[PDB]
Amino acid sequence: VYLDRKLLTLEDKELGSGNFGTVKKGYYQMKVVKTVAVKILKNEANDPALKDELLAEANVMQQLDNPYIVRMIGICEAESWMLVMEMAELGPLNKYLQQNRHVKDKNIIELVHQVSMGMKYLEESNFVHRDLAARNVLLVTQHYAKISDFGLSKALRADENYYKAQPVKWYAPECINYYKFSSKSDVWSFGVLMWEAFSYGQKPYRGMKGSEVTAMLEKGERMGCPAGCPREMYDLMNLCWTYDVENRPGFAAVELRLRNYYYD
Ligand SMILES: NC(=O)c1cnc(N[C@@H]2CCCC[C@@H]2N)nc1Nc1cccc(-n2nccn2)c1
Repeated sequence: VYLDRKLLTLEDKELGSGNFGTVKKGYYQMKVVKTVAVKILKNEANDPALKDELLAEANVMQQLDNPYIVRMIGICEAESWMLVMEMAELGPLNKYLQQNRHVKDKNIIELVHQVSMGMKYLEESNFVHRDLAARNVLLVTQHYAKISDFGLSKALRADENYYKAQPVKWYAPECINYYKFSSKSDVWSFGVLMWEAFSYGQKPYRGMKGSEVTAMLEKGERMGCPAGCPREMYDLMNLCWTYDVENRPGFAAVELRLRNYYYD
């Protein structure tokens, strides 16, 4: 659970930042060092929401064990609170495609299929991600994607099929209208993730407010087919963007459709 700060090296130059604080690269001496990515809570982890958001992520990651989900090494309590994870060496999918416009359609299918296998496992484990987007898919290699950023993720109780709540562009209508998050709402987000990936990390619904996205979706309109996107992958996006939750496919159906297409 708890790691020795003296066994952790952090590089000065951040990989990036969020509201939570910074992401730093380093290594942890567990033998052989392990390259790590570290979320460091800003301001000595003063904010109890941040600490819960780290713990939440930490607690979710701890419970999850799957090749397409980022693994946690532990928590280090030093200059700040640090969530220490296995390093996804090539970084977030949206950034990598933005800077590598040459990646082939076939390579993108392989990666989004890997995401669908991680999500299928999440759905089987009755977890809802609630932040599934290209920025929260991390590349280990050019051909190995993992899902990360479980800060908003919820372990569903056995007596429930959705989380009722107290990134709208990635949210299904029932999330916006009824505050209901299910594996089916994650399928909708996976639709937007696919559009992002075939759009080489472009933002969805460019220049639109959330309320305008809601209005467009209510009129039955959908984002157009990305340049070079195979028709079968745009068909699957549109299937993920099924308005009616009951008729939207789950990740079992999504993973099977991506598997069959990819391996043929
Ligand atoms: N390797 C991990 O285990 C890891 C887990 N989670 C995250 N989460 C971050 C939060 C901030 C947005 C981006 C992402 N969703 N990043 C990770 N690594 C990583 C590796 C290279 C670059 C970056 N990077 N580039 C810009 C910012 N961060 C991150």
